[PDB]
Amino acid sequence: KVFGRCELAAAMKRHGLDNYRGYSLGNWVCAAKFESNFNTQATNRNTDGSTDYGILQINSRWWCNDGRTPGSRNLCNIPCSALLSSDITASVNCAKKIVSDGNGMNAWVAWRNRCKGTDVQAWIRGCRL
Ligand SMILES: [Cl-]
Ligand SMILES: [Cl-]
Ligand SMILES: [Cl-]
Repeated sequence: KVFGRCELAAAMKRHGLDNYRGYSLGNWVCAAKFESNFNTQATNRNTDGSTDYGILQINSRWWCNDGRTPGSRNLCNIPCSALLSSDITASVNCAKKIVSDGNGMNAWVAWRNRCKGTDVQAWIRGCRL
């Protein structure tokens, strides 16, 4: 599913991501924009052999099981395929664990490089929320 910008903002808020660990909704929408362009089916293969999955490009090295990332963990206790669903519940619940892991949203390199320090409220501007 490719979400609309406001549609995704609303879904993230519904699932309790708004201001989670102090990160406003615009931060999460911005991260999703640059990780996946709002496409739940996004996948990307990393140089280390792990894969990133879903709207927030959650990585199989630590967070989910895909059966093909040697020496990896599955800390969210989910198949990586669950992160590709039109229903963002699994992605949101896993993101909550990731952002609580110590480095906040810096876990998402694209958030650090493209969202951090910017006017992230622009991402939810105009949205009925
Ligand atoms: Cl915001
Ligand atoms: Cl594996
Ligand atoms: Cl980047």
